[PDB]
Amino acid sequence: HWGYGKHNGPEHWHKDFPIAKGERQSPVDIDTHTAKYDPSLKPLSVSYDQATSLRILNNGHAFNVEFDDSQDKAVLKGGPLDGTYRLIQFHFHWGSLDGQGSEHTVDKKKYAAELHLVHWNTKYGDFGKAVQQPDGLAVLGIFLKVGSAKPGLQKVVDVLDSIKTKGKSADFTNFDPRGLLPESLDYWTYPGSLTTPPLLECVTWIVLKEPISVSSEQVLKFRKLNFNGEGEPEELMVDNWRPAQPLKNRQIKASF
Ligand SMILES: NS(=O)(=O)c1cc(C(=O)O)c(NCc2ccco2)cc1Cl
Ligand SMILES: [Zn+2]
Ligand SMILES: [Zn+2]
Repeated sequence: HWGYGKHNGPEHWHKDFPIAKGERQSPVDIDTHTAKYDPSLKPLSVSYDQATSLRILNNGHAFNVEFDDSQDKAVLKGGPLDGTYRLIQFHFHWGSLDGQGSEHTVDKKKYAAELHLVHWNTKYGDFGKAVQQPDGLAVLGIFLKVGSAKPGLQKVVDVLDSIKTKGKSADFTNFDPRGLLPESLDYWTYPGSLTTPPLLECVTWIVLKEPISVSSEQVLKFRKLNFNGEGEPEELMVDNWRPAQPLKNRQIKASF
């Protein structure tokens, strides 16, 4: 029954998922003065032109926009990655106030939200197999700050009213995730983990430097979602972020 409350929040996860205190947990704070430029990183390739969204789901901790990954449509390659990774879903983490909500931080700065585009390494054949490997996933993370609206986000925020509570889903076809990317693909990268249980240490993190801006009204509608299921007392879905974890031996590399 893990979650983000006082009794089931991130300081409790280790009891059911002892890897929470592992050697390569996420998220982390990105200290921009310790991260080193790595000229050996290859150019990053985000190929989302043929992405096919299917559905949007409130899963009790966030909402997933899910993609048909049965073929090689929307893929992420290059940068630190070896091979091809297929997009399977994206989701966000956000706070109750604009001063918090991201998972990664940048010189301890917290953004209002953070977008995660989750991809799995097609050499392992399916997602389930990929999450048994130290290079099975790649997550593209993008910070959200509040300012001007992101037009590319409005189809997402407008469907949220139809998936208010845990377990609800809605059809969500033809959504183009290219509409959520910033201008620059400059990034930081490090090896890490899922930020939610089961916290598997299977992820190459690629965190973009440039945030996207969304409006106060768009993030306010994120905060109207519910953690609870239908007819249950209302628990607003806010602060669904894990705080920064110990970097341990790892090295954060910059692509710029
Ligand atoms: N927050 S996150 O981007 O680290 C993340 C978050 C989630 C999530 O479900 O919140 C998730 N679900 C799929 C899954 C199940 C086991 C391994 O990956 C995958 C990822 Cl990578
Ligand atoms: Zn959940
Ligand atoms: Zn996430």
